[PDB]
Amino acid sequence: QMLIVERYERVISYLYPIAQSIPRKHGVAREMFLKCLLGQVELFIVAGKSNQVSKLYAADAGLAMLRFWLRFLAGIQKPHAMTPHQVETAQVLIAEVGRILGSWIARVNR
Amino acid sequence: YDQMLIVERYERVISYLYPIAQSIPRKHGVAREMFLKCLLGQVELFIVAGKSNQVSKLYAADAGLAMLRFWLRFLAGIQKPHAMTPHQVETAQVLIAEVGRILGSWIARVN
Amino acid sequence: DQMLIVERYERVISYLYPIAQSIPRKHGVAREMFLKCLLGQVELFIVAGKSNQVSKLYAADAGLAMLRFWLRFLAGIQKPHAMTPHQVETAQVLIAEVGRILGSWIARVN
Amino acid sequence: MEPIEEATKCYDQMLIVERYERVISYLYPIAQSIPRKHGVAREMFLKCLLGQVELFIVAGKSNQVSKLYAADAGLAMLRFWLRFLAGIQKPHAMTPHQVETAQVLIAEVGRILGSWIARVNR
Amino acid sequence: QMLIVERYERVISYLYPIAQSIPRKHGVAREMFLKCLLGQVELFIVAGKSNQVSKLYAADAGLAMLRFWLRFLAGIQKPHAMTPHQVETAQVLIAEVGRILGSWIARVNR
Amino acid sequence: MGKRHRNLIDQITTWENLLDAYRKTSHGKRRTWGYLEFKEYDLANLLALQAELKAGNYERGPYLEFKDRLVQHALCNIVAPIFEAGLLPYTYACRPDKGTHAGVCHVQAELRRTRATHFLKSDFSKFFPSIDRAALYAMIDKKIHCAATRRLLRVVLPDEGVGIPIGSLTSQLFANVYGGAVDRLLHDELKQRHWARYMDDIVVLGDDPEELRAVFYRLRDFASERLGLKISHWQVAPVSRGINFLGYRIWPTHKLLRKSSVKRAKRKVANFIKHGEDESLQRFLASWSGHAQWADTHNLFTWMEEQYGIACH
RNA sequence: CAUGGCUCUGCCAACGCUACGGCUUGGCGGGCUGGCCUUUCCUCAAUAGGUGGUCAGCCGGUUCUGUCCUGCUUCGGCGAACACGUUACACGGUUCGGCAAAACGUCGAUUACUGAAAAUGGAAAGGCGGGGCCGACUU
RNA sequence: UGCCCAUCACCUUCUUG
RNA sequence: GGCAGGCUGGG
Repeated sequence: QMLIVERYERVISYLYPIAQSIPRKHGVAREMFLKCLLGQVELFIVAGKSNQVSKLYAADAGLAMLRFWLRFLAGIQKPHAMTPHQVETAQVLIAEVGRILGSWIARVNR
Repeated sequence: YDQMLIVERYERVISYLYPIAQSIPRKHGVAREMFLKCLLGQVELFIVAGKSNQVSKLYAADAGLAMLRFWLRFLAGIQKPHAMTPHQVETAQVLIAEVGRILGSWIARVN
Repeated sequence: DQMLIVERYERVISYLYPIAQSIPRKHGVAREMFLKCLLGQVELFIVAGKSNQVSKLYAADAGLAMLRFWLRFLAGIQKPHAMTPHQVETAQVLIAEVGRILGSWIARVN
Repeated sequence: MEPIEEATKCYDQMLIVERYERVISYLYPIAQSIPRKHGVAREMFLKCLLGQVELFIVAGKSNQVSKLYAADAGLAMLRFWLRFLAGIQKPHAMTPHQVETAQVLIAEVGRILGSWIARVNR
Repeated sequence: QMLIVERYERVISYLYPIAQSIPRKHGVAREMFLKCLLGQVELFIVAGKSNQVSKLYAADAGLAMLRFWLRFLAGIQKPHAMTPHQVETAQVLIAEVGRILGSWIARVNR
Repeated sequence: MGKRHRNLIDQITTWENLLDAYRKTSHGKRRTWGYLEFKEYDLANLLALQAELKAGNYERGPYLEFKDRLVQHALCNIVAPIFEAGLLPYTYACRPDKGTHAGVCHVQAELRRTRATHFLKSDFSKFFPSIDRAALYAMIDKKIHCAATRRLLRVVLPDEGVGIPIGSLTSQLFANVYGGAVDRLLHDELKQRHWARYMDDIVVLGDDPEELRAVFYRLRDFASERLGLKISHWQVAPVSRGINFLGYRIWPTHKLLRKSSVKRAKRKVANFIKHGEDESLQRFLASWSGHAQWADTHNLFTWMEEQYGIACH
């Protein structure tokens, strides 16, 4: 869309530094987290153009994956990369883009 | 429930396998990257299934769990540094089985 | 037509690819993902042209938007400065040119 | 005890994968020996080799014939990779005994995929 | 038409040696070129297991994307331009596969 | 080993064994629904089998499943060597380092070493469908002594009926035991020092073809009243007809294959499989399982069950 | 290979890009992917065993097939269906002794014994085997 | 059955870099 | 196991 992406940019802007703090060791987890984070923007964007609701739920799945990545980086990534606070702040930002995605889902399935 | 439970049970798989999958030498780094993409990305398969309550997406969740078990099998024979030692595949397989159980129940609940 | 968009996008790549190779290793996933968005958007234009469904022209637009995103993202990505704001501007001009052609093409199909 | 059941227990996917596991078990050692160079070819070969399992399994679990054909497409691509790793890869990669060996294994997986495609097609 | 793969496999046999050559520096471009080159086999293979015109156009796009890669790899700078010959002497090979793809597209279309 | 063997369910359910059992069960059966459904989660399957067996909650599914053949293999990895050691040298059936061949050689040899003059060659009844499964478990029980291995043996083969299920790794070892009785009524009692049993057939070279005929009568009377196997394909031939033991008629001079029957059956089965006629094959199988219940065709019956996965019952 | 890694440094350069810091990228070191990343080699080659088909030597090879078939008897036999002398008719050591102590087996024995109970203790003596042993000669 | 070829597990030294 | 049909030779 446009507003979802601008709100998701804030998620990336928060999480990319967190994602770039993930140590070498967890570099593939990092690469994979960054590909989820920076590449969900693609998921949002592609829905923005092609409005078929199929494309909008994939954006939600990616955020849920992004939410998973927060969980993962906070704890499972063994030097729990994302601190719980960072998870908390990130989840707030993801939640904001979650809200907009939800509203957008709802606008489409009227 | 369902998606939330499956993912929390699958998180235990990831929590077990991610360390194993980070240990896979770079030599086995496609196998590793592909294992990690299967492991951490089955979470996406679970996530998608709960977003949809479409039995196909939970069979795709099953397919991913199946692929993950392939990965356990594979990283065990992975010629050198066999990522998952026999023990790690017993442990992991048990965890994935627990996630398998929940996926099965969820597939059934949808059926 | 695919040929025009790609030749104009080749200017983005010829501009952005050098810049996207300068995106620091520290931002290597972002870099590699930007490069894959940049070269690889060529594929999304070509696929849009080597056929017609208008859904593949929207995917070309989504890719440009991901590419525009990548410009905005990499500009002010961190301390390892990846893309200068000017480059996002200069690149944004080139992407805008391919954006215009994509828009006209979407319209001509519609 | 009753073995841990997967859902959509598909024999063909289970067999095909197990048999294909022998392709991987053959080829992965000789993917992982393609030198440092031809690392991208190797990574792409390994993604084709190790990633065909997902094609079968996604094929196995989601009984939609679309995925089997795309597992046949993948088996076909894997055959290319043998062809490729044998011929076009330049140090060596795969000795022609290994393509001969690998092609047999992929042929076995080819057989099972074919039978599976057929049984679904009816 | 599976002479397509066997005529494309000489594009690969020509381009792979020099895509290998594409230095680490241009590594995404290479990885993406190699994924375009060696992955068009998959595009052809999928086309020949389906004989649905959509997959035949995707094969064309990949040859089209492969053509892009030649032109791109041309102005990749430094010693490592796919030398103009090789672009030319691979554009010939890709053109041969292009001809066969075109005939195949036509055979299916009519 | 000092007799007793009073803790085998500890070794049967060792991972180290329930894996050997797993690898042995999957050997060849790696294209079967059972292996492939088990292999999925297979050291989790073996962890819930180990811990079914280690609890005494193993309950055989009906006639076998993969786990069932795995439980059998995990028994018969710890049970087998404590029975197959009490199996006199000259029993040549389903043991290790003492296969078929070694018997067609022992027999020949024991007809050369002590050249002999005459010989008996019996061939018990439907050994497996005739095994007391009851005086078998008075031999599977003078050696197990571990009251849990014993209860796993008794799931894997119930201590009733009259029919060891043909083609079970358990049967094999067990019938080479509920047969070894007759080996230990030949070699122990009867002081027959030259013989060879491959499950049912107990070649018994002699020298007084009248003594072998005695030996045989004594063997039949024993194995019919103690063991419930009614010998019939018996002869007391001079060593000259050739001892049709283990597919090779082994007279001192060379030993030529017998087969034709096996081969005919092997082919018949194989054909039936690749004819889609796997239901008239059960009829044929039942038939040939009668013609061969007399003969020592157990390893052959296991072999055919391993090749085509064909439960003849 | 312990993968054209490194979000990885030092150095030095320069495609380039700079927010003028750098970065990038290339050298160029070094560190780094498990002992010390030897081992574990993944290759391949290669020794000895199994499983099927075949040469008892230029007509067979090789399975796919279609079929066919497993007795008889005169009581001595015969047959087992051209791997055809069903056996390159000669041995693998299926060899020869010497043994059989031990270990092994088995039985004695889940007995004696211990202990309320053999209870997932527990023999032995002995007896019986050869499966074991020692030479010779060959393998 | 001995002469060997399919073929299956091994036993390696071989270096697969 | 054998007969026949193939298939692969024969000089």
